[PDB]
Amino acid sequence: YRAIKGMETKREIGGYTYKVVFYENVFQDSILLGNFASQEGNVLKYENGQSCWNGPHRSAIVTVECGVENEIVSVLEAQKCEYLIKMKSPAACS
Repeated sequence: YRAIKGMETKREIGGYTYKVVFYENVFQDSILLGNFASQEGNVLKYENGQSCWNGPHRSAIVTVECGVENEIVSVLEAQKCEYLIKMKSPAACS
């Protein structure tokens, strides 16, 4: 279970372009979602993004699962500053 480091993965969701750059940072349109803090296997935690209320800054958990290509699958608001994003990648398979 790996994810391709250095690559930009971007996908439009809800009208906004989600962009995840592996081992760097994530953006939603132009908003800084989160910076990569820690990741295990194929599940990546990004936090300390752009300031939001009721949270310190944005954050998201990306779960990169088995897929054919590195694509953003879904982004669901977990709390408000934190979102659960599902992704797929061939390297996240086995």
